[PDB]
Amino acid sequence: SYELTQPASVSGSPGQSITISCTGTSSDVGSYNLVSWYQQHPGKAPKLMIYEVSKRPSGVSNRFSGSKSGNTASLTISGLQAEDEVDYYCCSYAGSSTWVFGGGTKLTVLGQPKAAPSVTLFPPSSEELQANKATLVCLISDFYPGAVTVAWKADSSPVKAGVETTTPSKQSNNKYAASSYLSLTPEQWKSHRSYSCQVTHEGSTVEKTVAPTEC
Amino acid sequence: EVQLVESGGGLVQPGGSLRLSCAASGFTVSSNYMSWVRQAPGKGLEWVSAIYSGDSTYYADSVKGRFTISRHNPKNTLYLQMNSLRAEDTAVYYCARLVGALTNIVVSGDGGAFDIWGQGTMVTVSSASTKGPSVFPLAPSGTAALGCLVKDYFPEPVTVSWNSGALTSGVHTFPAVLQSSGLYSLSSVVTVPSSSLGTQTYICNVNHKPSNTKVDKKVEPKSC
Amino acid sequence: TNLCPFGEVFNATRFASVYAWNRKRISNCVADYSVLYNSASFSTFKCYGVSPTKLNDLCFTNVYADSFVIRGDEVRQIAPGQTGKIADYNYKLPDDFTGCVIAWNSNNLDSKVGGNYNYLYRLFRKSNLKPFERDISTEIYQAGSTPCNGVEGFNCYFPLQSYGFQPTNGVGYQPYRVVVLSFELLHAPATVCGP
Ligand SMILES: *[C@@H]1O[C@H](CO[C@@H]2O[C@@H](C)[C@@H](O)[C@@H](O)[C@@H]2O)[C@@H](O[C@@H]2O[C@H](CO)[C@@H](O)[C@H](O)[C@H]2NC(C)=O)[C@H](O)[C@H]1NC(C)=O
Repeated sequence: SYELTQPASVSGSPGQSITISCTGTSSDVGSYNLVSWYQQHPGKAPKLMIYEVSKRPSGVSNRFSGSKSGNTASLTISGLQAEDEVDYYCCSYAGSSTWVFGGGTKLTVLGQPKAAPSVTLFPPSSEELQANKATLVCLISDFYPGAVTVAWKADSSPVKAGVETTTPSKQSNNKYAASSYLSLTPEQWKSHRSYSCQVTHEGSTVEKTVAPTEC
Repeated sequence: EVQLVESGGGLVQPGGSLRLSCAASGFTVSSNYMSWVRQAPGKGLEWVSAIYSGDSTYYADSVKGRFTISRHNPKNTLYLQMNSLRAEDTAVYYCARLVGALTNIVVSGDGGAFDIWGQGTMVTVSSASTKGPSVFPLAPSGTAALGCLVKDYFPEPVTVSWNSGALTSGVHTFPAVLQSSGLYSLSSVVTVPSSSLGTQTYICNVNHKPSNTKVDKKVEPKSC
Repeated sequence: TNLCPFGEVFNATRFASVYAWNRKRISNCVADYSVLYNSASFSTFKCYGVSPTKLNDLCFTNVYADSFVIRGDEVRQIAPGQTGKIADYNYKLPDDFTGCVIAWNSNNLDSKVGGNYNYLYRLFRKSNLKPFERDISTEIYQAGSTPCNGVEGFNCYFPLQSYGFQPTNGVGYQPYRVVVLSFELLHAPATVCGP
């Protein structure tokens, strides 16, 4: 539906400034001084950062500033901090008591220390194997930047059948998490020697292995 | 102590109806402009509806003619009645206070922004039937990672606690995967002192309200 | 010889909303104001420009009686020099007022369980009333910079609000019936005299 247009993503380095644009039309952004901006952490409600183009609610850092020119509003963030790596939305009055949001922008703050992923790999529980199903569970946490590739292996052979892998998701600590499930038949799980989950992050690869129980 | 708490979200068939509620505390919906704003999973915010003085109501064209916003002042509650629901209405629905010129935190000017927000309530419009999850223990093999797998449920969400809430440190419940089957799976894992393995009982309490599934699953070290 | 029909004013069965305050002219009659002033039925009886005890000795051209309902904590606004929602937007006495303001608690008649909402006041106006001005318009009030297009909405308000008189309200929020007597002196023979 009609929305204000924001870049899908912007990146900035710490200590530097970054601007996010928000382009509407002469009948919303271009007609009123009623642009507001919001910050949204994953799983949380948006927080109001700016309203009436440039005003800050009490308690909001003066690192955040708003402006507008013609049909385009801009949010500028200075003294960029790791905490800023969140989504941002603009919003404008659209006339006759209606409101319209922009599509949102994901801000990335560069230069942060790379953090390798912690991996935990679980084999199928005995209960599930009793239910005639098998599921290997590979959990990935505490990685930054928030991007990983996951490849499964069965005795060193590539596995792409049965892989379901989540997108990365930002954690409270400003790192990311993801998970990958491999669905196997009980027979396939126990026919192979072992099985492995390999997570690739910023070139490096971290692997974990499991195998059917001894008895 | 201002707060908004939405409820009423759940699974509905296309063409069905559902009423959301939004309970305010610390201020009165009767004396404020209010709005509903929704957010499809992984997508952006969309203004749905607003209510102003005299219960004057306004709607986005995407919902106009199908949704109705209202207030009940004695219960200090805002509602959204949704009819003729479509799959495209699937979203987290938030209620929010819309600041205006007469709002007490405005010194001058017009307001025009959403400053108080609820936590949101999830609405899923689908023809698929609700399916409660199958909970399996993820056994431990000094720190120790144990957990449990909540497999093949629909729709979102699922809540996971440990020892009925007593155990919160080291807990990490992972965002759910949406499988090709259209069913969700998630895992929750807690890191605990290894020395507690086999003496401290660890139970994951899994709740999937859409299907009314409450499961307490004990995670035990592996015993052959 | 005929007595002024003050009963029709003070014992009226209906009272106006304050924004639509009612005026009754009184002329060609004898006014016993001391019986009014000594009446225990009035919570408020304040005169300006005249002594209440001396009113029975005076002759005026005409007397005007303005009557309406407000809430108790607003009675103080029915006086010269005052401000607030009622004095500013509903009923305004001049600085040089010559008359009396009379009020009494009407909780027993004008409140009801669940709220009596029949009485209204003007909450918004672009400017203050002049003395004795009366505004019964109902244009949408533009509280912000954006247009209303004749309907309520964002920063756009219906200008009247209802009092919600409930029996259990505190006195400041209970209904009071108010009668304002104005004493008029023109270049004509007096027609309203004391006994
Ligand atoms: C306003 O009315 C009161 C009450 O009048 C009586 O009760 C009414 C409900 C109605 O039935 C009237 O016809 C009744 O006469 C007046 O109070 C009376 O005043 C007269 C004259 O002073 C006195 O003889 C009565 O005892 C009073 N009654 C009571 C109950 O006290 C009052 O005078 C009227 N006010 C004005 C300005 O005329």
